[PDB]
Amino acid sequence: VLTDQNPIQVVVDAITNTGPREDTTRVGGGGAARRQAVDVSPLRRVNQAIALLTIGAREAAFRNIKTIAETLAEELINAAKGSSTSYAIKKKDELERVAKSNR
Amino acid sequence: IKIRITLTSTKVKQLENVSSNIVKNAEQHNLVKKGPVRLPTKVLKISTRKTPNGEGSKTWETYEMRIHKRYIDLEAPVQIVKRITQITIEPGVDVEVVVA
Amino acid sequence: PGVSVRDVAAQDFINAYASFLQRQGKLEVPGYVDIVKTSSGNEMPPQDAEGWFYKRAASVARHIYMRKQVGVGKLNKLYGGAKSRGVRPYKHIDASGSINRKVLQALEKIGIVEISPKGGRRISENGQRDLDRIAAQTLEEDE
Amino acid sequence: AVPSVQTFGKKKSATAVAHVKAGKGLIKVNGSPITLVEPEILRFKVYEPLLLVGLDKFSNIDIRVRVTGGGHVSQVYAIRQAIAKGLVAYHQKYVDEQSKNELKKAFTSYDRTLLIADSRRPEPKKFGGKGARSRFQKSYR
Amino acid sequence: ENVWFSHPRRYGKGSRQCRVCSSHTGLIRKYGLNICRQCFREKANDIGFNKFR
Amino acid sequence: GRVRTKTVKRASKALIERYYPKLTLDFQTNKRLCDEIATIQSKRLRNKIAGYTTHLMKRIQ
Amino acid sequence: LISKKRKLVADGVFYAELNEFFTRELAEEGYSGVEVRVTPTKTEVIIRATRTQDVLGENGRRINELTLLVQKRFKYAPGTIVLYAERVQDRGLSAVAQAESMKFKLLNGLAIRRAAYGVVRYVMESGAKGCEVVVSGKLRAARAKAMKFADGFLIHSGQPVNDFIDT
Amino acid sequence: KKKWSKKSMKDRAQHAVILDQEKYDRILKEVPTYRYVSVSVLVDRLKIGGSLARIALRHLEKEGIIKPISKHSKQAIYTRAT
Amino acid sequence: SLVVQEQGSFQHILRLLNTNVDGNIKIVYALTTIKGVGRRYSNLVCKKADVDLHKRAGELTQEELERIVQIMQNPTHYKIPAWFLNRQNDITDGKDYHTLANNVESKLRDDLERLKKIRAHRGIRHFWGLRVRGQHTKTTGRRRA
RNA sequence: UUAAUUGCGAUAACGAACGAGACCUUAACCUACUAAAUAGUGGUGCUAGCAUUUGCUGGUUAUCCACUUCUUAGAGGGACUAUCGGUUUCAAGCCGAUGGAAGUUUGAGGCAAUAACAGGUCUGUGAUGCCCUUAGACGUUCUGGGCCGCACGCGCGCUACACUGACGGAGCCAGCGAGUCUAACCUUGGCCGAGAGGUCUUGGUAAUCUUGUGAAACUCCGUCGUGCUGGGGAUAGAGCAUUGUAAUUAUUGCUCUUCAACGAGGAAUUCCUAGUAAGCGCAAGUCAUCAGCUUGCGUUGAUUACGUCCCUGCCCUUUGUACACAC
Repeated sequence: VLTDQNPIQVVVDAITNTGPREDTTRVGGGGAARRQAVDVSPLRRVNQAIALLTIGAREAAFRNIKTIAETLAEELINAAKGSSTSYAIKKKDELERVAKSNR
Repeated sequence: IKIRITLTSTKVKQLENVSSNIVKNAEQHNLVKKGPVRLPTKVLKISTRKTPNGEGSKTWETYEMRIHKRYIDLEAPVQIVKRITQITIEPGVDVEVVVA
Repeated sequence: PGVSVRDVAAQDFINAYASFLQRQGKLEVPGYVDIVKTSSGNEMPPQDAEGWFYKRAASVARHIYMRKQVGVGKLNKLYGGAKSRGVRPYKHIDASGSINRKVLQALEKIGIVEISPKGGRRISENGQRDLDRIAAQTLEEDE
Repeated sequence: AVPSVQTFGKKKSATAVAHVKAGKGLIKVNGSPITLVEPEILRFKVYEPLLLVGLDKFSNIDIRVRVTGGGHVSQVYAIRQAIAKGLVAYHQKYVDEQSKNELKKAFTSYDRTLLIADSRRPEPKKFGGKGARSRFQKSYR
Repeated sequence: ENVWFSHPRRYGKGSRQCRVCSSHTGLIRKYGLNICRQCFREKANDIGFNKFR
Repeated sequence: GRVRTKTVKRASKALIERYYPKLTLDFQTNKRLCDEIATIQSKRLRNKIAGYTTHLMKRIQ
Repeated sequence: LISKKRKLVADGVFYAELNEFFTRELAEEGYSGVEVRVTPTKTEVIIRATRTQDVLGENGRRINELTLLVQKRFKYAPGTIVLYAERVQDRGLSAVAQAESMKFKLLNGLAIRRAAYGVVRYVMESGAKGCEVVVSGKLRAARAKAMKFADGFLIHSGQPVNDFIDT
Repeated sequence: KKKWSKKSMKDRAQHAVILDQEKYDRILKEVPTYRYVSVSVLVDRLKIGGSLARIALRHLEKEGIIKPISKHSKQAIYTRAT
Repeated sequence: SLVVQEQGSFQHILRLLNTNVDGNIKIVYALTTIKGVGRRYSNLVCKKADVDLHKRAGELTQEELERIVQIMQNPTHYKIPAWFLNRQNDITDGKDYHTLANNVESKLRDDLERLKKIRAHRGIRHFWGLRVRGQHTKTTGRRRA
């Protein structure tokens, strides 16, 4: 109804646009803490992309008049067009920036 | 006269040959009858703590026992309740003659 | 054709039979319709207020059609549900026996359900024909 | 002696027997038409065997299915498996392999669950927890 | 006298005792065993109760 | 793991010790022949004994 | 009258009560076991022991007394239950007989080492493939320690131990 | 004791409970511009309470403009029918 | 469409039985504010008064609130079940009563004081401040003082 | 190399035993056997409703006939990683693809070695050595309290902290298991009561009757609205019944009313790799009455690994030791 293309196409491009490409890992080894950046497999990219979209709409539907249906729709549409208001897009920015700083 | 041979036991092998002997005595002479009906086994289960005292990790048990019930349906006049009544009883299994 | 009560969806038929029970209220209206809670598990009386008695009668009669014999306890168990016993967990609670009794006797007065052998009730011969005639109507209303 | 076949099907604990005889195209479950499911979402899941290959093979058969056991989805999975095996059984007592073999290939080409039942069954509960793998909350101090 | 055992023990644990040792507390009244659990383990394989699973 | 127990290992070698041609190069044909030759009280045990025997029948070729 | 589930639970209790009574009364007679055969009206309870002459005893008064003893306990009717006396076969392969025999030797005052090794030698010379006896308690001191006398091989796990080993 | 949690909602902007006139002209001229309309949409943008959208969503569906693309359990999806 | 306008008769607040009755909510639930009236009793009062249940508290004609009010102060006269009252078989007289906003709290103090004066177990424990229904207090009921 | 001193093989060792494995039970497969109104199926008669045009939906043990696909079983079969392609002295084996109902020892349990705790129990035992004690007895028994008592601190658990919701209608599907004889159990059905419950009867010693346990979570229509509110039901007041000789510091059940904390929980910590977790209810155990417990059963059914010794621990070998009640 909104953003009149094929919704299946919208779903697939959203997950390909919110899947992190670089990520940090634990390497504390021996000495309090320390991060270190690594890469993300394509399978983990899809898994992380789906998880971020689901948790973002679920949290945004917590104690809110908007139902989970429109919250999921708004989250997927906004992530599809790569806008900053998406929870998943913002989370992808955080992980990539953290990995970039600890490169 | 609707003689029915009811057999209950805990040993399947001993109950099987008793039915086999009863059914083999049935298929001799004429004795048109109904074969062994296989009732579901009644499995008793009493679950109890292994510990006689209260100390110890929670480890329960299950003492089970299976009852196999099969009935044999006969149909003939008195000329076989002089003959079927000769019980082929082994230790364990029991017989209860019921007419009509 | 060969349509019957089994050739219809539940929601449409019960509403249709409720529709063809409110327009002429021949069956009965008990005096305590507006004060019952339908069970000891339900916390609030039904919000249908004006009706809800022919709605239950429609559901009961349709339930009778597909079965042979039932009882008031059987209706209580079917129409019951879980009860919120405070902080204690939920538990199944039977419905109000008087409500199903009044409905069942009311269906006897009109001539839709009568007593059957081996105990219990059973759909009536006049009951079967009118209930089937309802199915022939509700399908063609949408047509 | 009128043409007829019979099958069976299970999902977790349900059973569904399809007495597929020779008829004018009647698909009924518990005396109700196929279009009256209950989840109203898996209606197309039980519509499956109707629509993978086409309705032309369904025009000379009547599938009557009786179901008992399991949840609403389990009943649905019982119905779809029974009618799918009912279709092949009707093709496995009258009609040729080309009708049957590409029928019985295409059904599994989409999903193996149409003919092959789900092998997984509930596992027994072990003492010390609410389930088999699950255990009660243990603590120290 | 009439006061020695006037108390009505027919509806509780005091009205039931084991057939082996007449022990109180835990008993097995299931299937009318009327035997307490701890000696039931000792004589389990006398009544036909085995353990396969 | 599929590591065979010494019980099926030693018996299979003893079977081929005196019965070269009896154990054919296929599993199903000689699986029942092993039962006819050795007293085995378990259907599972004779199934694994024939499996190792057939595999040994293939290796010797 | 009584359902099948309760009836078979009762007869096992009947077996348990009868077995323990015979064990406590005919302990000195080398009692081994009992078979409770039930048949309509009359029932036969075959008793297995080594000293079958003493089991019947003095023309048979004791065995008649034992028949009369279980008569009043089990609330039967005159002539309904008959007690038999069958001699125990392979007496060297009956752990119940050896357990009682060891108890009498220990009670008399015979050396534990001689009795324990004497009985195990008697067991395997009778045609057994293995035996094992454990004596535990206060021996030679106050602190309790267990002694293990064994020869041959004894399986400890699986179905066959229940099928084969008598404990 | 200590909670380690916040306790506040916001500022409840309670609004129409009975449909008035000055917003009756509003709704008839403002919802026909909604590409996507539902219960929650006019709750937020049009600022309508609980038991007025359901009547208003039933209003135009029976009368005019917006059309039932998908009206179902707990979700009444309607478009900008024109 | 079941849409109607408003002319100005809506009142954002009510006052029944000497208590605050807030508007903007349905009448069946806006009457629950009265101390001694719950969801079921308010539903019963509204049902016998024929006040069009789907009506806000503010959008109520004044001729219906008095009819509701009179039912509150005398339920048994208007065919209300005898088993639908909070104070049944009063210890003073025995007639089936129904305490109201100010009567619910006041009558509660009288029965505790009657229990206290007679030196009963419930009365003394009420004065002490502990449980009077037999609950455990070893690990429960801590943050009370 | 294996889950495994489980095997290949090496080799002052050879031959062995226990454990593991093997074995047993259960869950899956059998349209192949034996069958069966205490389980069913189809057909022939009787009979009902809709349309009558050809049918569909039903009811019916003395209306009979035929069958065992589904329902239960007993005797059996099947699964051995089978084949192929890679990896390996090219051995044990491992991996991927090539059947199946089942290819993580098919899954899950039972059984479970030597040695040991100075582990728990004399409150299971008419199994107990010793000490105390045995008649105003520390025995048994009677009456009434007590084990529930709360300034406070912890461990298992149940409700939630509302919209993937709550409430009111409808659809509304399971499995395990139990049930009375000289007692009074499971109770069907009809009647009365808002309900709890009461009443007159019926069936059942049990696949037969309770029971198709018509269970709940679940789904469709509506009420509601982001509101310490229709969320949530602690705390109390009044009344109505059941169990018992007795209920008072309410056994419990039912009705009305009072409507408190709680808005996702801090240091820290528990469980988990598939029908498993989790959500959901049911049966059984204790039981005259009382589940928020336990033991089992089934219903809906995710995400996340196919790895590591980083943390917490285990096995073998080498090494060091001023340890031996042994870091």
